[PDB]
Amino acid sequence: SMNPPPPETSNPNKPKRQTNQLQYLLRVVLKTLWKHQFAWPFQQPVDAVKLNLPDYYKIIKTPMDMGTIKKRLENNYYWNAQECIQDFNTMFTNCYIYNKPGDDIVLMAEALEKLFLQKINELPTEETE
Ligand SMILES: *C[C@@H](O)c1ccc(Cn2cc(-c3c(C)noc3C)ccc2=O)cc1
Repeated sequence: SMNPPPPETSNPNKPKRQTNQLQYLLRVVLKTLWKHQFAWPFQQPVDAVKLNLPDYYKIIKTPMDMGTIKKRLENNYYWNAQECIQDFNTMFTNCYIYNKPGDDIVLMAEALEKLFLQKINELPTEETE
């Protein structure tokens, strides 16, 4: 079995920006989630080879994880905060699609998504450079 290449965290041609909102995503939102006791399964791409999940990447065609998001924010990969928010949403969605509702990993993801949504209500209202 093989894993796919992970999602890119840098791209030489993609315009880069640091916005007030992107800075709040790094300094607050991701800080809270990264350090939470439920974060660790989500800190790196799903390793389908080590987990013995040969169907994972047959079912999940848009992978995403918090390690990728952290590297994207540190590399100033994004133009806007909505791209980052979309990545968190993808990560949660993937967990809910692959696993059975009420598996422990799903309940953990639900708890992190609830926390995520709480924190992103405190984003600066207007995105500015
Ligand atoms: C929340 C905690 O109880 C727990 C449960 C299960 C695992 C096992 N596991 C699962 C994954 C995984 C992800 C992130 N998405 O689909 C799966 C199957 C990854 C690593 C891992 O050890 C960990 C913690």
